[PDB]
Amino acid sequence: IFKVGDTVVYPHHGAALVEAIETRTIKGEQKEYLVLKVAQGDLTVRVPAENAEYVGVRDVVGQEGLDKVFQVLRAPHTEEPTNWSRRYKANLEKLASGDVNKVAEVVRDLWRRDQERGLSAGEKRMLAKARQILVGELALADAKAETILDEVLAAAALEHHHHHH
Amino acid sequence: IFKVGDTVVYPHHGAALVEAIETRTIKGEQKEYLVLKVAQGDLTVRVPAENAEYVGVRDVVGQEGLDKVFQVLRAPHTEEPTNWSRRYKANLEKLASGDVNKVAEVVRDLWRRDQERGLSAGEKRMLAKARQILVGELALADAKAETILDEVLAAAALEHHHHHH
Repeated sequence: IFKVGDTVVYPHHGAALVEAIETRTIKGEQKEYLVLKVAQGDLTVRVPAENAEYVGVRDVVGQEGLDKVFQVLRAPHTEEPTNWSRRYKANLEKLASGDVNKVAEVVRDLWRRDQERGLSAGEKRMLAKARQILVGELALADAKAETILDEVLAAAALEHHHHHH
Repeated sequence: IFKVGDTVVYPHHGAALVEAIETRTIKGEQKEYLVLKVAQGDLTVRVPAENAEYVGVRDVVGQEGLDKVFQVLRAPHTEEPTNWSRRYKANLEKLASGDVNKVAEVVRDLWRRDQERGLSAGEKRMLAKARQILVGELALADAKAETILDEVLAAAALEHHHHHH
């Protein structure tokens, strides 16, 4: 489909924080607006509450926790053990860690391996499990929200982000 | 749903440009990757071509044209004629202009009026028409792509973006 010079709409997914809610009466009804901190404070976006179709993320994670997860999934230079066993054992340790950032590394590495060379049976089952742990650490206590979240995270996992300002 | 302190995933939609396509052979198959210029050159994202589910945008518009349209739709300080007739006549002129930026102003103003106070019958029909012109100026020569594009533009229209770096 794509060729050099093509312009597309890219969804730069990221963490946003509700810093304020504005209530207005427009005659003669109540209207609520979210004031969002997005891009780590570089941008304020104000959006109607009823037109805010965004997946929520747990408070223990927060804006910084969520942006960190995105950074991990989008990390371009990864170091993966070449040998299956060393790699499997390391990811096993990561899934048992309780650190969402390490779970993200597993999800990232395995999604990329899947599209690149394909997964072994155990690796495929590991990916199914890691994705579910990651979503579980992030999503609000909903199955539709978890599906959307899983898609967003999977797409991020495939992306290498290079920052140059 | 939402309250202050809540963290969400915000899709910061924007223009991306395919600057390069990388071809790789991973034994022993061909794999294509897009090298995207996103955030006006602040970020490079590299994504597998087969996993790039992005709406394309016409070349006459381009990356700068597309980002401009987003800026217009997200403009927070708008000046709209209070009187219905003055407002209607101005938007009529804009829809006949051939300038996609002016069409964007109509789409923006009417989406916001709709959620705020509601539209008159003529204004509602104007919005239906403006959205279709805007999509037509942007989309590739597909009805699924136009639907997604229309949703993206509508969501942008409702958003006030404040830049503070």
